[PDB]
Amino acid sequence: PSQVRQNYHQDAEAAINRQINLELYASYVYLSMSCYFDRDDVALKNFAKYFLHQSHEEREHAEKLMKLQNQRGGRIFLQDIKKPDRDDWESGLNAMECALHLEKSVNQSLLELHKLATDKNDPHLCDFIETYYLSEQVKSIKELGDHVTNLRKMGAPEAGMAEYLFDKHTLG
Amino acid sequence: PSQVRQNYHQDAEAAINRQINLELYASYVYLSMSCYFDRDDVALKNFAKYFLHQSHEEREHAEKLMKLQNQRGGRIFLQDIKKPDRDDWESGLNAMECALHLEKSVNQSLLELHKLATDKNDPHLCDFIETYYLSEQVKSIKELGDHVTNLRKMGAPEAGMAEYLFDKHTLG
Amino acid sequence: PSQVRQNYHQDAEAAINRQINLELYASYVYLSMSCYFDRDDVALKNFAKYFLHQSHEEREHAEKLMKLQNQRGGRIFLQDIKKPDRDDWESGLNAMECALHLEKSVNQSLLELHKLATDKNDPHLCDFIETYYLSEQVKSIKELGDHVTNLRKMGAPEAGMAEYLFDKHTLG
Amino acid sequence: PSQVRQNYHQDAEAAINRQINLELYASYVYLSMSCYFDRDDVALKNFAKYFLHQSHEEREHAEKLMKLQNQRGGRIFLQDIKKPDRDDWESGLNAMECALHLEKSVNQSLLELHKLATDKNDPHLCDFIETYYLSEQVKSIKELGDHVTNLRKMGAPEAGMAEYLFDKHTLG
Amino acid sequence: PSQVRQNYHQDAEAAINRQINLELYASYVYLSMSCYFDRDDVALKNFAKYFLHQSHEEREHAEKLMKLQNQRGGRIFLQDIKKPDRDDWESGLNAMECALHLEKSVNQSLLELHKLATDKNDPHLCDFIETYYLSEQVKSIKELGDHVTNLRKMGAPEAGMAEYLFDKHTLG
Amino acid sequence: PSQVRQNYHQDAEAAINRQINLELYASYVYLSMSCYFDRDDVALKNFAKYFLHQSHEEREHAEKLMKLQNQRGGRIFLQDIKKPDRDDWESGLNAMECALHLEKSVNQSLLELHKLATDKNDPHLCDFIETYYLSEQVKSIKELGDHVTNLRKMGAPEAGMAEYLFDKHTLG
Ligand SMILES: [Fe+3]
Ligand SMILES: [Fe+3]
Ligand SMILES: [Zn+2]
Ligand SMILES: [Zn+2]
Ligand SMILES: [Zn+2]
Ligand SMILES: [Zn+2]
Ligand SMILES: [Zn+2]
Ligand SMILES: [Zn+2]
Repeated sequence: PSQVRQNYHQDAEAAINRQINLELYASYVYLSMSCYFDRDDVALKNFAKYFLHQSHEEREHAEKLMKLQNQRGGRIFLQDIKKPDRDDWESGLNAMECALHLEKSVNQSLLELHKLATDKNDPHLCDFIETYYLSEQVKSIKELGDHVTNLRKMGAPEAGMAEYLFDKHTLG
Repeated sequence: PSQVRQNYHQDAEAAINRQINLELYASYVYLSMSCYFDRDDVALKNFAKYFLHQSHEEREHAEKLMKLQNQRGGRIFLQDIKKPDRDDWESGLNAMECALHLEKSVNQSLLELHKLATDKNDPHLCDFIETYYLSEQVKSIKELGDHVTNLRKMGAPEAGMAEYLFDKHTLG
Repeated sequence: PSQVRQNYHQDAEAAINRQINLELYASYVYLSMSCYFDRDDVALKNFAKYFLHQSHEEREHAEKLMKLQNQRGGRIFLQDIKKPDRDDWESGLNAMECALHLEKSVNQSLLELHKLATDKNDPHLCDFIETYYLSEQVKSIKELGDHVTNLRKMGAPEAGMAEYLFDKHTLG
Repeated sequence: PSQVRQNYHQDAEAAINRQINLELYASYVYLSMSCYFDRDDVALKNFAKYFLHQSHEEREHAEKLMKLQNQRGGRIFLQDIKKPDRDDWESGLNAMECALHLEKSVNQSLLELHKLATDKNDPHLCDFIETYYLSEQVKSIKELGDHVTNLRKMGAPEAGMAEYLFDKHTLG
Repeated sequence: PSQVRQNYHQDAEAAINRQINLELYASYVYLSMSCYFDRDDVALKNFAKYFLHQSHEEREHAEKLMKLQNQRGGRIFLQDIKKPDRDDWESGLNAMECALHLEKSVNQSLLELHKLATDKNDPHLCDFIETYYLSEQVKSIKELGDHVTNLRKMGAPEAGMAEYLFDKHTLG
Repeated sequence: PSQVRQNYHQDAEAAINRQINLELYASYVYLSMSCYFDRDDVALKNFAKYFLHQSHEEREHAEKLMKLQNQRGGRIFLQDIKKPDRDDWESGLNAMECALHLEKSVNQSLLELHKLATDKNDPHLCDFIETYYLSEQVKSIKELGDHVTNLRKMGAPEAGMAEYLFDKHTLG
């Protein structure tokens, strides 16, 4: 056992490693979205900027989970980062909806991780999750829902000016 | 065909996708090294800082390659980022030697990519590789070789103060 | 022979003169586009500003080729700058598509010139082209492709607000 | 008819297009002279700087005429820019004398253009010419005559230090 | 083999060592020229300043080639720096012409070195040469050709005021 | 005889030429040492920095001796700069000991030169040597002796951390 390990369950360590992988996967998916929006035939530069920022934030979340794992005496075990479900995100609205789905799944993972930490009476893990991940996930989900709502209202994807003006105004 | 595609061969596109994957893998391996050095039983904070910086630089290299793919009209196809070869890097000297090996493999990949771009008479791809990746890889390999040499001379791994003082002086 | 002439083939000199003429022609075409967009019945001031900037950049590129010709001991031979293929560019989308075509032709000429310089084993000419012209041409082609894509999606030319809003947001 | 056009005769529009071409040609001739003086076997850097400045001024004059054409509702019709009368300008004195001849021909063109605008009772065109082109051409012709006089007195072209010292002193 | 050595041929290493010696020799020749022009019986202070600057630049070029040799894992082997072909450079024009010849020989050496690096498919060596040495050599050769041309026209060496005024104006 | 020559014996001129050559040789040897310490398998960056500084100081000494030669009306005669005694300096301690030996030999040459200048009753040459070279040589020899003493005490070369820590602390 690590000399710093205290009130850290093996299940908590495994769940934290799984969350690390899921946050790295979310970063990779956001990177894919950014790449798609940097294409010449998509050409939505603020969409690409937004999703690159999301990718970097998800990488920061994974690194924070790594720091937590190390601070608690748990051992980080990295896995293959699976490729995103697709490379063609097909629209700004569709990419925003997929980002909403991704952040909802990340939130669900964080929620079951918090449930696990509460089962093991690991108050530091619970506080870490609810302080650094749950509030940020709620904010991200709300922002993505706002983006999806505004894009749907403007008429995206059918309204070709909707995605462009959302790119200029909301994402610029 | 992309409207911007011109003098960009399918083989070059595939090679750049493979290079993007390899740069992402190198970033992941550097992240693993940083995680290992952030452990309480390793506790080399400047080693972890160094390898986190390397991970971020490799991620930036992958992002630049994807920007290149989009600029040339090629389509980025992301793959699974494979798990690093191991999670326990066993020493500062061993981690630096593995980083040397990784950067030499990345350099070899970039070199065969440049060879391919020269075969296809793609001067822009060749210049991009040369100005952004080959010089950087040579600098990284030379720096890692210096690190390995200094750690070996100091007595690492067996000299327990060698890695600590390398951490404080070279990496501080 | 010029006292500075060294490893500079006559064919390289002729190709550089032809590139000078082509870049002067591109400057002239961009000037025509700017003039068209300054018309009262077109009245797209950021389109005119964009194409005037492009004409000035192409003139700078021609002057850089002139400086290269003189630096290598080659003699600059200027030719008639042919008038642009049209004076009425009939839309912002059409002008951007024609600018894309023009920059792709300029890139093709630069690629042929680089191929020639590689055949004559003129490394300085190759480095000059790939350092000052190939990357800039790739960037210009990618930017023009983005412009064309955004204008097409917005609904240009038929969507009369598409060109106006692109003028205001992308080009402003 | 253009919605802004009024008191703008077709002959005035044609004369303005001809002046556009003539000023573009003057810019091209100044470019040729600058190129000649940037040669290694001429090596007169302030002569080249002076004639590049003249080329840019003539380009600005052509663009101002373009702006005038558009402001008046006339349509700019661009023509082939004929190559300069020669590529070897044979001396600093000879290039200065040819620049004098060129600016005097440009002024003569502007004078017959002003005569035409006066015959057609186009006071705005007359004012435009006289405030932006006639005084500028008189100043340019006087400066070129001063340059020619000083170079002739110094002993150019035969006095090889005359052009060098004029380059350093008058043009530096 | 060096731990950093990768895609670095023995012939490339030998050619780099020869170029190091050639750049040190060029620095030594420029030092000789500076010494000659600092003499009381020639006493051209800006000529001496110019050639001392050239000597220091050639020394910096040799040091950069040394850094390249070490970065690539090649071993620097220094040779005797041969004395300059003569100690009396006989005039400002003669020294400028000899400097032109020296820089053209250095350029030819760099060109055959680039040919060698291209034969061995060493893209990093080719890029290093073309970005740090070929453009600088072309600029130096053009500048020296300009100097020789201006000195020849001014009347050097026979015109004793020519070298003095070139010293004051071009070199001051 | 130079118009400036006065109380400057031919033997003093020859001795100063020999001293210029010896200072250039010392600069070359220091450059070799710096190159050795910039190698990946040596990787002592402050040792390389120190010896590069020493080579630049020795080059300044040679340049100042040549300025002295020219001020006195003597003619500088440059010779081949002999290759350094070896390319592999095999340790920081060994390189510092060889630098001590080199500076002691340079000091002995300067002392012989001062003895010669005293024999010829050349007070300006004696003052020049003792003002710019003897004090500097004594300081350099004392500093090199301190470096050698500290390296021997620390346990260099066998103590592999001795050279590293001397690099970081004394030379950093
Ligand atoms: Fe709007
Ligand atoms: Fe003067
Ligand atoms: Zn997250
Ligand atoms: Zn990389
Ligand atoms: Zn261009
Ligand atoms: Zn004009
Ligand atoms: Zn050089
Ligand atoms: Zn010295």
